[PDB]
Amino acid sequence: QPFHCPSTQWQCPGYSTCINLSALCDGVFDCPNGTDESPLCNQDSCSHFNGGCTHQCMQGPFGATCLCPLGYQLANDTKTCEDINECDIPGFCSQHCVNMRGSFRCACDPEYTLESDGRTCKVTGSENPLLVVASRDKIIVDNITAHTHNLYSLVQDVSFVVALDFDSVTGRVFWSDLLQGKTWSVFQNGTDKRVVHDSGLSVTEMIAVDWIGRNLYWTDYALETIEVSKIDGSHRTVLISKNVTKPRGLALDPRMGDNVMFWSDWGHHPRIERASMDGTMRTVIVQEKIYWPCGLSIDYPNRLIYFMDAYLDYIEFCDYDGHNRRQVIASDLVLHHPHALTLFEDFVYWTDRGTRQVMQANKWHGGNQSVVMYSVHQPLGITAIHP
Amino acid sequence: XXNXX
Amino acid sequence: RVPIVNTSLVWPNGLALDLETDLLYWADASLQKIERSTLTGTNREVVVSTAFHSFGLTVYGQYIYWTDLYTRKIYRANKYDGSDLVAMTTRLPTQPSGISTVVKTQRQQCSNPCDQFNGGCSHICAPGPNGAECQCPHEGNWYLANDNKYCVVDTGTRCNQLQFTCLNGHCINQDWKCDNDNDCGDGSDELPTVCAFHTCRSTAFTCGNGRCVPYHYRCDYYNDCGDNSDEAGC
Amino acid sequence: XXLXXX
Ligand SMILES: *[C@@H]1O[C@H](CO)[C@@H](O[C@@H]2O[C@H](CO)[C@@H](O[C@@H]3O[C@H](CO)[C@@H](O)[C@H](O)[C@@H]3O)[C@H](O)[C@H]2NC(C)=O)[C@H](O)[C@H]1NC(C)=O
Ligand SMILES: *[C@@H]1O[C@H](CO)[C@@H](O[C@@H]2O[C@H](CO)[C@@H](O)[C@H](O)[C@H]2NC(C)=O)[C@H](O)[C@H]1NC(C)=O
Ligand SMILES: *[C@@H]1O[C@H](CO)[C@@H](O[C@@H]2O[C@H](CO)[C@@H](O)[C@H](O)[C@H]2NC(C)=O)[C@H](O)[C@H]1NC(C)=O
Ligand SMILES: *[C@@H]1O[C@H](CO)[C@@H](O[C@@H]2O[C@H](CO)[C@@H](O)[C@H](O)[C@H]2NC(C)=O)[C@H](O)[C@H]1NC(C)=O
Ligand SMILES: *[C@@H]1O[C@H](CO)[C@@H](O[C@@H]2O[C@H](CO)[C@@H](O)[C@H](O)[C@H]2NC(C)=O)[C@H](O)[C@H]1NC(C)=O
Ligand SMILES: *[C@@H]1O[C@H](CO)[C@@H](O)[C@H](O)[C@H]1NC(C)=O
Ligand SMILES: *[C@H]1O[C@H](CO)[C@H](O)[C@H](O)[C@H]1NC(C)=O
Ligand SMILES: [Ca+2]
Ligand SMILES: [Ca+2]
Ligand SMILES: [Ca+2]
Ligand SMILES: [Ca+2]
Ligand SMILES: [Ca+2]
Repeated sequence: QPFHCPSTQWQCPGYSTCINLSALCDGVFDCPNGTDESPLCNQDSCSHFNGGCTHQCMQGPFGATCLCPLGYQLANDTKTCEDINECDIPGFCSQHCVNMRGSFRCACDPEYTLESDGRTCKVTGSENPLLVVASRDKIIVDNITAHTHNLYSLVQDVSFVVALDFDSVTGRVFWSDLLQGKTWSVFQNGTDKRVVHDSGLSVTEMIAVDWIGRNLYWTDYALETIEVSKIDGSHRTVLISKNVTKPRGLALDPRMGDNVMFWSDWGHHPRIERASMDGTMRTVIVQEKIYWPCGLSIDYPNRLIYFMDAYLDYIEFCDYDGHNRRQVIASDLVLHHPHALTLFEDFVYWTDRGTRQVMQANKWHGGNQSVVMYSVHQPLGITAIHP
Repeated sequence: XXNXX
Repeated sequence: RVPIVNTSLVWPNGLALDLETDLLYWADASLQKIERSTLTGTNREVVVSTAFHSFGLTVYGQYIYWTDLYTRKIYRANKYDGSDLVAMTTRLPTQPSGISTVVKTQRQQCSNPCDQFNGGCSHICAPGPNGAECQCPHEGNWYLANDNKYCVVDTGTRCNQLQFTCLNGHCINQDWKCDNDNDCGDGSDELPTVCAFHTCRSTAFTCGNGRCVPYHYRCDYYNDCGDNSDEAGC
Repeated sequence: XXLXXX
């Protein structure tokens, strides 16, 4: 062998010098760094009742070491092994993580099927999602067919579309026109452009249909109200009016267990508000570190409300009560002026009025960022059409 | 644009 | 001259080096990202996924500072993962270009071989990976003659290994160096630069001042050792 | 960009 210490003489790390084997923790620094007097020395051998380790044991030249099986970790003082709480790291398991003694159990909603790995699940349907965005002149729908994005216009007579939402029961796409002051509806195939609201709207920010109760909710910035109406627009009433300054966002959870609504207000003292539909159980859930809140979306399997910010430039989520607030994209220059938000499986899609782009990223950590499309005008609304 | 000073 | 990273760079305006961990940082204006790697360029990674039109870059402590031409500000982020991204300045009236740190503590120091007799080079030397590397001035046509230690005019008259090249282009035989006889005329073959590392033929005699003479030049017709050591100690 | 869409 080339010049080193190939014999049993204990070589110091990185040096061409080796020392006697008796040097180990004998009281005098013998290696240039004193590796013989290692920081991990004077630990009893494993003959000392397994060295106190709760699992498999090692008694190498540097005192002793306790090792743990997969899914376990060492304690601070290396006394005992400790379990990893795999559900305490967000995004580890897509839905419904359960912690075991040394492992984890996962399950997904009846609309999802678990994959080979017991963490990720995908939609059970055979139909790919559609991404619909609202450019000023036209509505642009993206055929999401295995990353083979295909832009095409949905409707032609649009002049200024701001809000977007869809009804899965009838397969229609709803949008509001700012210049016309009307709310429309059409089939996903671009046929049957029929009006639903023809008057009484000034600046409709977002539209959220109630697909269980067949209702239609929307926020009007000029009127400073949250309004509800039948899905065909027959019977309109004002739902929320007390302290509603500049309502922008709106999300719904029509499942009977929840039956809850959320909206965002960016007036003085901006906040995210939670209330049961019909507006009885009204409360504020997010009022800290908020400035110009914009856009809302709900992770239905996990019951998390995703929200965005245009002044602080972040994307966050929290529980229905506002607790467990977490950041997915924060302190990142990628956000300039995000407006609207949309979720699907494990991806999050948002429209940026600054960069004039609609983007994508991991809805748990904000990585895997990519660009969906470039828009000539500011993209205002966005929604994902999928059962 | 231009990668000047 | 070899390339370190060469796959996907477009507009690498900024470059910085961290002596504390021996990692290399750089910034791209078009890709709009700041990347780190080892000095060999193996463990390539992205530190900041969006940095706009960055021009300058500098790492001090735990943060990397870079100026942005598009948004005329100075930013910073954690050197390992790009966290804690904040803007040091407001939007400056003009585009900031170039950035550096003023550090009072002396940086890493190593013994310069050029500090000893100019490292044996003739005009300009710099410390290389193994030793001092000689170099020639920017004006004139030169070539690294005489064991790459001597810069001589490039007239094309390359001369034999059995000869010692002078600054005048004259190649006396290689045995004539450092014998305190100005065989070059201008004393180039007798300068202290070469005599500090030259040595005396085994069939010759070594002078105290570093010169070399054949044995029949000791205690002989005339003194030619330079310090009277040939005539002394016969 | 100002936040007011109008
Ligand atoms: C665009 O999509 C819409 C909605 O699918 C199409 O309109 C109508 O959709 C229904 C869906 O059931 C088609 O099926 C018909 O349903 C009735 C339900 O009672 C049934 O009685 C009929 O025998 C039939 O199965 C219906 O044919 C269709 N209407 C028309 C005009 O064909 C619309 O056709 C689609 N347009 C394009 C561009 O294909
Ligand atoms: C847009 O997406 C739709 C829905 O997935 C695609 O429609 C199906 O595509 C498959 C594969 O080409 C066909 O075998 C089916 O017959 C299609 N069904 C219908 C209802 O058309 C469509 O192909 C996609 N188009 C593009 C441009 O990717
Ligand atoms: C609408 O706004 C007013 C003003 O913020 C609210 O009145 C405050 O309510 C809190 C209790 O949540 C009191 O502690 C404050 O003293 C009240 N301030 C004032 C100036 O009255 C009011 O509760 C809000 N009403 C609704 C329907 O939400
Ligand atoms: C972006 O997506 C890629 C996969 O397309 C992720 O790559 C994984 O990165 C982790 C952390 O480095 C590795 O442990 C995995 O082995 C990688 N898997 C694959 C398939 O490449 C990546 O994590 C995503 N973005 C991030 C957060 O880096
Ligand atoms: C980019 O860099 C790599 C080296 O890291 C180049 O690869 C070398 O290319 C030369 C021929 O030009 C070969 O003789 C070497 O053997 C290659 N080295 C290795 C390790 O593969 C590569 O050619 C460079 N590409 C460009 C565009 O310059
Ligand atoms: C372990 O030690 C570190 C450093 O002292 C401390 O910050 C951390 O909170 C400790 N963790 C536990 C679980 O004790
Ligand atoms: C003197 O000896 C050294 C060491 O052996 C080198 O070989 C040097 O090149 C010698 N000097 C001459 C005559 O070139
Ligand atoms: Ca010792
Ligand atoms: Ca576990
Ligand atoms: Ca902003
Ligand atoms: Ca001479
Ligand atoms: Ca003599």
